[PDB]
Amino acid sequence: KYNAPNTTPSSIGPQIRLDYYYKKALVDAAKEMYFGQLAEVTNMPKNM
Amino acid sequence: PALTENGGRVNRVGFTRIQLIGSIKKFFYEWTQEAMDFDTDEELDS
Repeated sequence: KYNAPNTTPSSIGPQIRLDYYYKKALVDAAKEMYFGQLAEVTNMPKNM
Repeated sequence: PALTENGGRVNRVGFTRIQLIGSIKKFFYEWTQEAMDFDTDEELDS
């Protein structure tokens, strides 16, 4: 008959899957890099 | 049923017939589109 939302039970009976799951997720873009680019590198040898 | 040489109207018999009688006498369900669509079992109609 009717399919009232699960809290109000459907006429046919219990309902299992009430939601559709969107596979693709949301991420956050990495903050752009500023100070790291400008740098000089001096190698420090081991055992010293 | 006896008889005799003379014969004549002696043994008359009859017959009958009986009657019978009969008769012929004599359910639905409804559903909503929202019910079939948003259901988990897509073979619910079947």
